[PDB]
Amino acid sequence: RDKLNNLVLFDKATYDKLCKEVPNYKLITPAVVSERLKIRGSLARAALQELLSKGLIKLVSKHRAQVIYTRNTKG
Amino acid sequence: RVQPIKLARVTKVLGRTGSQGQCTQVRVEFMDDTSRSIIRNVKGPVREGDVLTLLESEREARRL
Amino acid sequence: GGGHVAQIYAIRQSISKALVAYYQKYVDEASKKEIKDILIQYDRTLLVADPRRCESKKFGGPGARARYQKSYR
Amino acid sequence: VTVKDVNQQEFVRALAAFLKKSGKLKVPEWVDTVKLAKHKELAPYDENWFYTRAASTARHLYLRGGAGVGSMTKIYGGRQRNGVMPSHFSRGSKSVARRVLQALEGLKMVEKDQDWGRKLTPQGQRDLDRIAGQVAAAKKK
Amino acid sequence: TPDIKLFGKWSTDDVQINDISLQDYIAVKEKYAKYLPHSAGRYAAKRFRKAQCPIVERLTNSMMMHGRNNGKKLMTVRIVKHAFEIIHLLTGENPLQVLVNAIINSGPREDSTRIGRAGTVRRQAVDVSPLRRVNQAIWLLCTGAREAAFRNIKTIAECLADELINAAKGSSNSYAIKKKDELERVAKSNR
Amino acid sequence: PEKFQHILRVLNTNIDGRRKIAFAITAIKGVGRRYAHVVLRKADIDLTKRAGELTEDEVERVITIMQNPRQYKIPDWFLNRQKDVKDGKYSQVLANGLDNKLREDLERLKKIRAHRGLRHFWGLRVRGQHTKTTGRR
RNA sequence: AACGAGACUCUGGCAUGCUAACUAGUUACGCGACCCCCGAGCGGUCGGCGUCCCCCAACUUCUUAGAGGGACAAGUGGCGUUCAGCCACCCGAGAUUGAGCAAUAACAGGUCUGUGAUGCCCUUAGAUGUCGGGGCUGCACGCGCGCUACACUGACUGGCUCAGCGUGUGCCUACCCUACGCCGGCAGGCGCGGGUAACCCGUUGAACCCCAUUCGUGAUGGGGAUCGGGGAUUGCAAUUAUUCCCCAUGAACGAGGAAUUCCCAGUAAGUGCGGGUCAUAAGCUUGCGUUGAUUAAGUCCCUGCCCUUUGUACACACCGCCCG
Repeated sequence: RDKLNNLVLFDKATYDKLCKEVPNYKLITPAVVSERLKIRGSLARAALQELLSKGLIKLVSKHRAQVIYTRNTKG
Repeated sequence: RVQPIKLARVTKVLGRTGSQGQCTQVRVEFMDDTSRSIIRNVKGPVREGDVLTLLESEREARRL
Repeated sequence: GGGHVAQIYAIRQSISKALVAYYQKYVDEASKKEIKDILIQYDRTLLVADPRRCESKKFGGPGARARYQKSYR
Repeated sequence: VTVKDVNQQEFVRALAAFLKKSGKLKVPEWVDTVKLAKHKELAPYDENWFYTRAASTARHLYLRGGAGVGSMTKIYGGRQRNGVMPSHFSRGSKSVARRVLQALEGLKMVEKDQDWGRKLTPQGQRDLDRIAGQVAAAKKK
Repeated sequence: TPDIKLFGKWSTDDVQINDISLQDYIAVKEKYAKYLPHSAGRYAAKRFRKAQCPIVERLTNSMMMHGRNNGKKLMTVRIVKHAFEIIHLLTGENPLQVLVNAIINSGPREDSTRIGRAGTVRRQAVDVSPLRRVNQAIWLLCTGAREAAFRNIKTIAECLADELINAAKGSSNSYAIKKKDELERVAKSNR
Repeated sequence: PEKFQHILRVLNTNIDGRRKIAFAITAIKGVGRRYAHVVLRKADIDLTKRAGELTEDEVERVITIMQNPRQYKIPDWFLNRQKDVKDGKYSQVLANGLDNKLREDLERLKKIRAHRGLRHFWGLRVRGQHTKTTGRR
């Protein structure tokens, strides 16, 4: 199988999906965003750096190779 | 007919069998009750004082 | 000399040996022994140099123990 | 901070930008086109990069008695993929580094050193030390 | 560093090999806490000595597999340090405890050997030594993480965390756990 | 952000839009990676994106540069056809036109009956390589 | 008792001990200067990393090469004829660092193309002894050694950044290693100047690697085949590409059946470098450092060879010699 095809540009509604979902996950990396949506991987990335805004998500290590993000900073 | 799981501790390392020479003879103090003591065959590297987890707890082998 | 990890191990050894060499001539023996104790205990070789060093490659393989390849016939 | 005090990546990052603001460095009109090394796969993603190399070199010279382009080509030179053959060194371009060396001179950061090789100038030595401080000062983190 | 000799930043004390017998070729540090999963390490000369080696490092070594990855310890150390962090985020705890648990849970208790058996060679159920139990477990988990990671976007550190966590409480989600149960199931028949 | 195109055509080739421009362009015969990378840099594009993105504007701008590279600070050495011969060009052949010139060149030295030509005609090899053991299948 | 093994020799680690060193360095001055302000100070001034000064400074620690010592399984404890030995433990380099040296006797093993070693033979002016030119490099197919690969432990761009064994001209007859300035995108071109070298190239500022980015799991950016055009280098001559570069064209290959090699610690494996070949030409061989595991710690099952006992119609010796 595993054939992966990705939405590589923002679709509004997919912008909403992002901010109204990702606070759901404890773990988020490139892959998560890719599998749970159908994000490019390239446009995963840009969503990560953006998300870290003032964060939906919080950095615990962005080793060159890997970001590793946690859920936002709730109760 | 049956099930249980048995802890046994190595008393004395006997020597090596398997024609390949890869199974080590062992003598086991029966852990839950010392008044038992039996011979079992091993896959791994074993040394005195470490512990086996016996399924069969009768049997008691020899060559092979 | 050496390379990147090689260097790290050397500098750390030099520093601990240093400190102890210093307590041996200027401070008192019990202190230096105390230090050799803590290092030697937890350790990493800090005060003693690891021997291990290259073995020479021998014709018939490009490594030391590695032997080339054979097909028979 | 001596420049030696600041980490290489931040130092170079800060100085390279400072050079960018200054607006007067000078730049083989090319720089759009150039790879920077035959070994190289693609040119530089940051087409802006001319500044970064300059900073890198200035820092590189300040450290050492005197250096010249051949050394830089090799430093920049990475491993080149022979394809069928095993990979080997290939000292990186000589035009870019040279131009970098010539341009730096214009600012006076570096000057011809005795017995060949460019050396940092006291003017440059002062300049690098100054930015080095600014970088150290920025923050902890 | 001076108070207690933590891990990258994790405490050795208070981690307990929850499994008699295994106790002790899993080497935490009944005093041995260090700092980094890298050492000069001479384990090879003796048959036993390997047990001395910190389980963490032992796991890190198994990580660097496959011809290309051989000798890349720095890479493994980096992966291991990340994995512990991911594991910690996932359940608090000591990820090192999590690591130990996965190891305790994965070693096949029982196994099978290919006894000659005359013809239609049958296989003899034999119990498995604790050194083997440890050795085998670390493979299983590493092979598990490595196998999963390869065609997926996810990183070894992540796949390792997933293999380690599922195993720590044997979810059976894990490749390793399924493998161990398979090896053991085989041991029981044969007998 | 936004959307559109998937699937855009430049000069006679269909170019997947999802794909990154530099890479996306490299479908076109004669646009290799070093090419397309330098063409785009010349052509002012935010390098950071997808061929499907961008404007009709930028596209003509890529094409215009692509078929007059010399006239844009692209050096001749970067080019596929230096030194023409028939016109003593320089050139960078593109698109359907590369297949064309390839044909020409082969014909040229087949007319002239030069051994290389002959080799191409029988469908062997023309660089000095041994023909005893390989290229057999 | 001797021969092989061993002892023997060589190489390499433990020696703030030994004797020493401007064709090796270090300390530490005297150190000013360059001199920066980097922080402090308003500044003089203090602490600060390097380069340079070189000196009627000092040293041998790193470096060097000579002599010195250390390992004898030494002590101790289990085991064993309580022996020979085996195992654990301490000091500490721990009993086994790694090679070189090879008997008795053999082989129709290989070599006449290493030999002005060589027999006989063959040839020997219309040569089988030299120049012009080609083959050796001719491609439906099989094989062996290898190389490069199959990607996100990765491919990429900027950036951290350390080495080691070795090498050179001034040559048995034509010629060296090359730092540095300039031009060129590259490839390379061009001008210099040192060096019989521990002086110079070269604190071999290597490469993996480490890292801040990009890519995003698409044979895609993994891979670099084949081909086209073109730039240059070696040579008198490269066409049958010597080679290198630049672009373009952008293959199979997405893990390998039957089989099968090799391997126990700086070892396997990744990774660059130097030497030999050499005018030019490395996918080779031949070492070297760097990064550095998994894994037996044994045994005789298969295989191979030698240990007894035993059988043998074998002895050119099982790749051998028995019935119609």
